[PDB]
Amino acid sequence: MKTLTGADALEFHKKLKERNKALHASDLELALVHADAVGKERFDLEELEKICDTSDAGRLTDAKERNDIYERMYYVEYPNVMTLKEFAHIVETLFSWS
Amino acid sequence: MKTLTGADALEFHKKLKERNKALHASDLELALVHADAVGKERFDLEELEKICDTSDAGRLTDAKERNDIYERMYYVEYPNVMTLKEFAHIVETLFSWS
Amino acid sequence: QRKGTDEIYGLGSLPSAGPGRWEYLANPGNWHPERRKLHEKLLDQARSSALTLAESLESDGCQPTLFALRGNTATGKTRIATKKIPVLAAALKKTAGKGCVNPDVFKSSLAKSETGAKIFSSAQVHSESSFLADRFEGGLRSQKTGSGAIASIVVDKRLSREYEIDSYIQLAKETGRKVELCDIDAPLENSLVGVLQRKPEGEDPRPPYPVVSSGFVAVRSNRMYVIDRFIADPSLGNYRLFGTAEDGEKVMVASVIGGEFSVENAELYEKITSPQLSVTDLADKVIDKELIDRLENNIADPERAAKTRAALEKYSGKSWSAALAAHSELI
Amino acid sequence: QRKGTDEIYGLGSLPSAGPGRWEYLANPGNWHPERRKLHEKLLDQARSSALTLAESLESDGCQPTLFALRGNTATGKTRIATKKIPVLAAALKKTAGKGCVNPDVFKSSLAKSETGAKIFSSAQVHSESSFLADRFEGGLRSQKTGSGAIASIVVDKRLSREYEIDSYIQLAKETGRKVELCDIDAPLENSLVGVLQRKPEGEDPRPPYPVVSSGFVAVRSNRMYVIDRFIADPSLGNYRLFGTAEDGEKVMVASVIGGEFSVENAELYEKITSPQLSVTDLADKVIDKELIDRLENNIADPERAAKTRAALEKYSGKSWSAALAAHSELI
Repeated sequence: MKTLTGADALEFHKKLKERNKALHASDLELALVHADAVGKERFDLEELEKICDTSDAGRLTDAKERNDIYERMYYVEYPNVMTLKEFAHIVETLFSWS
Repeated sequence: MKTLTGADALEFHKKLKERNKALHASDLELALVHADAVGKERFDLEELEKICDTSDAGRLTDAKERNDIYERMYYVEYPNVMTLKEFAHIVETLFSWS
Repeated sequence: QRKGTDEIYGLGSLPSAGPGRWEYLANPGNWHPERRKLHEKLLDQARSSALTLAESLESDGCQPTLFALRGNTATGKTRIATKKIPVLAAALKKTAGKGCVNPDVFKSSLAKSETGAKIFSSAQVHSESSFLADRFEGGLRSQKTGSGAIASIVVDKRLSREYEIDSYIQLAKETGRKVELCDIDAPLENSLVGVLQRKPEGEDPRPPYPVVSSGFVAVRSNRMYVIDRFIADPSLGNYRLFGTAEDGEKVMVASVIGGEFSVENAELYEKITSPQLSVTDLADKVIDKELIDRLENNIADPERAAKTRAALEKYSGKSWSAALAAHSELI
Repeated sequence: QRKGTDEIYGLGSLPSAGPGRWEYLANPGNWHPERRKLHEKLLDQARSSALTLAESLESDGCQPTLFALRGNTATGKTRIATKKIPVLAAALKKTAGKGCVNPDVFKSSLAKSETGAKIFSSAQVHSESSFLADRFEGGLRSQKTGSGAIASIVVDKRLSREYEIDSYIQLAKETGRKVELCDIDAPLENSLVGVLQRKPEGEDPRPPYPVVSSGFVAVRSNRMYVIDRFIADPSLGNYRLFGTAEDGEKVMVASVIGGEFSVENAELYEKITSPQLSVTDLADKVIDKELIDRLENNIADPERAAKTRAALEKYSGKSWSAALAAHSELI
């Protein structure tokens, strides 16, 4: 198709960022309602950090990025996982691979 | 799966409405950028209403609902349609059927 | 063919075809006398069927009700009515399915024109059939049964948009009817193959692609507005939404019953309240061996699988758009 | 197997396995002497290969550059580097592909442990390989060529998240390197079948399902953040995003080149900047005849089609999750 250039490319990018931001927030909002409904364990980063390493060997030090990565993964990507102990096994698997 | 009831059902519905509203607006915003980029004829309800009937036989009288139905259809549903004269044929087809 | 029956059988200087042409033709006396007679006959038949339905429903203890079957073309609406609305199923049995408000019910008769064979296309008779449906619905508005109670009625239309939904809610409110609404969804592709399976010797409509796609978009985009009406007003009636699982079976997705709102299938609810649009087309997808196999893979019922297969093979090598266009053009 | 090589070859009271265990092991002297020697040998080899790459790139007129190949597992990254980065293709030819920053390049050697056969699993050597990659990258930071110029380097990692992207941008800024970033996307299913096609006798990783899915989500969700960095700072370097068309071929989707931002394929751009999540799973999808036929329908190349077919048939009847799990467990 026709390549978007200049102002059109920039505006498409801007609007697409808005769309994806809304989708990003919505995925988490909906997942939290469903989680409450089924009794999924409340996300607790500190309890998580007891049973596995979320540090990526000290590269990930921002507390805001760190909670946001794992809370979102827990709720949005693994909706059928009910416990942080379960999720721990997942996280460990993730850092066993590139 | 588990049925959402009471407050959980209401909150899921509320959040889903927000999501779909954002998607609804985004579809149109993105379509308009693409339309500008490819030179698609600007949507003109009055010129449209010359070449076909948008009234659904006088059931649709709200100007706000009427413009919003056809402008959105023109841009979002028929992105490869370049002209209102083309779109006219589509609209006529739509009201030839239930 | 091309000339509509409203133009063929209308009398005089016909108003330019948007409304204005409706009031002109809404007047039952701007038609040729023979056509006027056909109209009267068809309306008498439909009214008789509707009264049979109404008397059945009342006898079975149903308060005055507008049964609304919302949903896109070929989504499985008839089977849902039959299985999930037992009181109405009992009534429709007595009329062999006749008596509902729906322009399509007049199309076969108008297309044959008492000649014994179909000589006009569905598109050729559509305006006229819509005119008859509106006259039919108008007379039903304040129609009473033998007990003097308002007659229950059935509206069998796509009912996609806000203005349509508002109009029927208003009709119900003004006539003291409850609204019992079943909303039936299927994936767009299911509707497309559903249309290709409808045979021209049947009376179910065979519309072209844009009708089915735009109908799909409209029905999904406005679905939550309909639900909101029932959430807001428990006295309005009841709402049930049925969606289609991967294996093709209908399942309850959301409901408002006795004022109580529940979401029986949250995954499907998220899905079927959105049209799944992108900036640029299922219309161009070609019906090939793979597509037929892909659809067959999720159909377990032998009869349904065979019929789906046969309908698709007839249009093998054509795009969905080309296939529905050719299928629609059959008389 | 189970015990990691960091535990087997580490010396003493090993710190609880989160970081703290890294600085302990980051010190090249908390390892058994033989393992220390293996580390030195592998780092010498990698450094030699990296210097060959750097001298090739400089000779071909490339200013000091960090070539970053972003993208999920088995998305076609190697083919894109080969075809779309001609100067780097010329360099990689001289090293048979060696010299890039990537923990996986050390895994085969660590797994064989100079014994002549693989006796540790990829997972067993991963921590150790990551430690070596970090030491390798550390030494490359200020590595010079024979002209005294900073050596160009290649980072071949998923690079999904903001912190990782920020870290490499910072490394480039601090060392006076441009960032030349190619970002390569494929549908999740393409990555899954890509992983199943990788044979254990090869050196490409075979991770389990959660790695590929979470990688997909991360790479897509953070893609526009990466693009924003190049839109904001023309001096940073250049960015190209390649996505996968229906027929499996890679196409340019968006780019920032010489500071100019363009969207070569708006449809794909909308798609590949989002993970396509729902509230509840491709993991449970069963590899059946239909699925194999469905994937084969969009692969025209005979060799690729045959290899895709053979990889899938080996796991016929298993879910994607079960299939990748079994495939990953092979040594």
